[PDB]
Amino acid sequence: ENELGAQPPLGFFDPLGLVEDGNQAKFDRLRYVELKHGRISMLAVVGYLIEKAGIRLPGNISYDGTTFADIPDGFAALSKIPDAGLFQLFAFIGFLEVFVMKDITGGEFVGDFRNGFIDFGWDSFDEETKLKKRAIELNQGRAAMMGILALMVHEKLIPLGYDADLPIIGHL
Amino acid sequence: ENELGAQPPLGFFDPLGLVEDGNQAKFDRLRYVELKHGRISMLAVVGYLIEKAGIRLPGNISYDGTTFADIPDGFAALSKIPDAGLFQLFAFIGFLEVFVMKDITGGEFVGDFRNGFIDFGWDSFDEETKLKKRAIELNQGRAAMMGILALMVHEKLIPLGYDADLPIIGHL
Amino acid sequence: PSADAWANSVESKALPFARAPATLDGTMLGDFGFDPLGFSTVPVGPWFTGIQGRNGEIGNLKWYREAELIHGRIAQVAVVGFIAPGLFGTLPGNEWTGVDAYSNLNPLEAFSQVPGLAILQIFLFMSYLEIRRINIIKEEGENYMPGDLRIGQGEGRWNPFGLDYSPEAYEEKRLQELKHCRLAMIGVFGLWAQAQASGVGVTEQIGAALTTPDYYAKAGYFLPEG
Amino acid sequence: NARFANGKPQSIEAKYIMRSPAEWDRFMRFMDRYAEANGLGFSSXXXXXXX
Amino acid sequence: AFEDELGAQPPLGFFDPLGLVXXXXXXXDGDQEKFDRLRYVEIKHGRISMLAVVGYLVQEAGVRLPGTIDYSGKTFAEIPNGFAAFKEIPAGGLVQLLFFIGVLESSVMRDLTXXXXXXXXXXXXXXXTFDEETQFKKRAIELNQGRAAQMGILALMVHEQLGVSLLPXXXXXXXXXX
Amino acid sequence: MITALTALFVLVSLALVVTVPVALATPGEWETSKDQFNKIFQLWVGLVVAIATADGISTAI
Amino acid sequence: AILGFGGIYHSLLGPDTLEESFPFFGYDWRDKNKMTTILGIHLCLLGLGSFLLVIKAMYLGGVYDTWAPGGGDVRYITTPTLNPIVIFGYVFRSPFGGDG
Ligand code: KC2
Ligand code: KC2
Repeated sequence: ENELGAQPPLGFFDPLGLVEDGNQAKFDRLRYVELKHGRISMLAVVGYLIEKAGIRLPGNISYDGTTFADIPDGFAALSKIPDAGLFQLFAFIGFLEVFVMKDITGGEFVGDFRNGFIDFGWDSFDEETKLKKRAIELNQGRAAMMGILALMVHEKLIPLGYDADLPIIGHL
Repeated sequence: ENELGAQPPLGFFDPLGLVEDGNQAKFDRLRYVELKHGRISMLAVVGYLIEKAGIRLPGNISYDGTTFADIPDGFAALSKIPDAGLFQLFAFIGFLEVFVMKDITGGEFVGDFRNGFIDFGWDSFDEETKLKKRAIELNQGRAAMMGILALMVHEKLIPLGYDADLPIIGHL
Repeated sequence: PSADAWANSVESKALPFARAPATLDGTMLGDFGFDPLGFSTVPVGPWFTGIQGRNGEIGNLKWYREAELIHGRIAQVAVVGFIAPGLFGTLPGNEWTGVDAYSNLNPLEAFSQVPGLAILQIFLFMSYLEIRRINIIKEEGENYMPGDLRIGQGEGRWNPFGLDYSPEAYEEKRLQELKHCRLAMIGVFGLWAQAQASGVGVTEQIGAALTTPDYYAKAGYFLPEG
Repeated sequence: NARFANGKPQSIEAKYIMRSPAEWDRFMRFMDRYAEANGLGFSSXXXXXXX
Repeated sequence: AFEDELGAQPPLGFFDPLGLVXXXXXXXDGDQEKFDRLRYVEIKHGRISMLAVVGYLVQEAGVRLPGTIDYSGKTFAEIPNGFAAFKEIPAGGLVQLLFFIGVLESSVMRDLTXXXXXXXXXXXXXXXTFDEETQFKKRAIELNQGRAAQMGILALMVHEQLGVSLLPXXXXXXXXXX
Repeated sequence: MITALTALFVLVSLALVVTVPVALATPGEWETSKDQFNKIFQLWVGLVVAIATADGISTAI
Repeated sequence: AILGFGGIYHSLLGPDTLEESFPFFGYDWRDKNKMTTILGIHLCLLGLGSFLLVIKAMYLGGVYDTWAPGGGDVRYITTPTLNPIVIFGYVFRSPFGGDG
């Protein structure tokens, strides 16, 4: 429901007035939007940090003769995957998204029944598995959502981030 | 809370009588003074052993051509960090100390609300959660606080603790 | 919907096209109604005084005012710290090893050159005037005045001088302090950006744009008196 | 000089201590009537008839 | 009128030999057989076809933005005038086209709505709107303009993959004598 | 096609230069005939737009 | 014709005095505040008009130069001179011979 999310040092923080309805129904949907951009941007920054560390796989990615080292770091990488690879992301992720295993039905308290193993679950600590850990993942997303808007704009004006760090880090 | 840190062999041990007076406050003060000294000393000897065993990171720490391998073990290390590194320690560790993550008020019965997941167990084990684990962490600090007085005053004579284990181990 | 305070909207004297979200309210001296996005509707309590105190109030600012006061006061000392090493002497360095680490006029690079024992002793003093502020936040409690290192004229705060200033002139000074606090923060951002955009200090920029640069300046006066 | 392209044309510091002191010393006489007296807008067609 | 009974106009008028608006004949009760969907889904294919046909004329006429489309070495002239023009583009370019299409699609211009958006055809944000009598005509004009482009762009799809580009289809034999 | 569109554009603007200030300086015939001049003003700019496309297309043909 | 129409508008069909129903556009000629506000509006538009040339020379298509190197040509003014002693040394120069 409500009573989750932001927290010290903000608490309920809707300062421009986008949700001040007094209606849970609009606030419900924008929460699960934030969970989803939470979950995606988190695996994209750690995807970015592991791609930028030079952590690659060995071998060719196809019979194009593109190694995993050939695919450049940064924004170009997803763009110059071969097209038939990008269909197979779509075929698998799209099944994984809209109906199987993750079902995002309608934005519904996506609970997905993947609750850790022992850890961090009901009939144990009250404070933790919800009202804290459910709050951190969202705020983890809040860090990583801002991490990509950075990262894209860091890549937009300069080359890639490892080529942003050997030369200048100061502003334009 | 009061009965803590006074398990055998020494029991309650105020030899000189500085908690001979009364109040919760100067026992509150000196406890979390003792705990934070505990927490800092414990990572500093584990920080010592992982430095002195030759576990480093390849690559320069700055533009200088100062690698992590070029930074020697011991007390030349923290001093020969470049200054802008130390001012970024004081920024982050600073924000982490006072402000982000780790609240420091007067020693507030420092709870910090995190710890693990199924682990903190009140409602499960009233003598495991506190009074044993909360007692050992104090004492592991009490070892490690006596480890860094050790760590300095050993290294004050020429071989350090990788160097002190190739030559002489005997006293002056 | 706790930030619904954009429902009633007091005039933003700052922005005559926009509005102010009614928590500004004209109580505090610095208020002229500037809140183009928010942070006024929500306050935050002092988290460093309590995990209990991490949560905040609904109308009491007190802390955005301090962060406006502390950043503004440091910035006022900072703008002199950029400008005054260029106008005056630059402290001959012969006490410890290392000669003329001070002599650099660029304040970003003179930061790195000057020995780590020197800025540490600045950091220790700039520490010591602030654990003092921790105690003054604890002792004053919820009676807290957002400035107040116990320096002022009343109470026996410290009061060295002939600080005889009347409560009307006292309201002027807090306003004059605050207006320079808001002005110096943009100044330090100016000085920090000009020291990056050119590797020189201020007196090597403003004292360079008043020169008739050598390739434009005329040769001289070679006319004879006969 | 003579097309040295000077600012308010001038080739010595000695005439800078002629421009400023002769403006100022016939300025301080003007101040001696109009010092310590401000404000008092009038909103008329060129009255400004205060003394 | 909002969207109902629009676009039925002579010499034909109303069209159901099939049964798909008769609501009981064919493909019925399977899935998403709401007529107001199909009412809309005609219009958007019409709108995309109208920009497809008109935009294709401006492409084939040689009207080109001057410069380079990327900094990996494609100028605007190097994109062919024809069907493989969406091929010869950087793929990261085609990411960006589809993305801003999707931004319109998730938020800005309708793509949840079963009717049309707010735009109200004139120029700009002023949006000179039609009032009563003329509007019943011109909303159904947009439908008939939509359908003619839907037949027109696919006609074209059949043309040059089986033939040659519109510049050689207008520089060689085309159907009649002329 | 450009020459015919600007020929109509001059002949509309003759009626505009004449009949508008005769209807502006009339105290009665503005509020009544404003929807007759709105139709022609909107038509007039909508002819400027349709003649700017014509030069725009038929230069870079 | 846009500017011609609105000039014929406010000279024939308009409020004869603006300060009845438009206080933002009305004035007294003696309101020293309001007459400076109309200055300060118009100074900004002359200011934005002057950068509009600076956008034209630096960025949008450049500006013709006869001192252009190797022949007179349209070129981009990449590095103008913003030293005020150079710039205001034109204004405080003499108006006579060769100063100019
Ligand atoms: C969503 C993650 C994902 C899943 C679940 C998945 C499943 C399977 C299965 C099912 C069990 C088979 C049998 C299979 C086989 C091939 N995959 Mg693989 N695959 C995944 C992802 C990608 C990407 C991202 C690429 C890729 C490719 C190839 C090529 C060689 C093609 C060639 O050389 O022509 C072959 C043969 C690359 C490519 O398509 O190159 C054009 C390329 O980018 N795949 N793949
Ligand atoms: C407390 C752990 C810690 C955190 C959380 C943290 C976060 C960030 C963040 C963004 C949030 C950025 C953007 C950032 C950037 C840089 N850090 Mg880093 N940083 C960490 C600490 C240290 C230390 C000890 C050093 C250091 C350095 C650099 C240099 C290179 C400067 C150069 O070589 O020019 C750059 C650019 C070294 C250094 O300052 O060299 C003079 C150096 O010793 N950092 N750092």
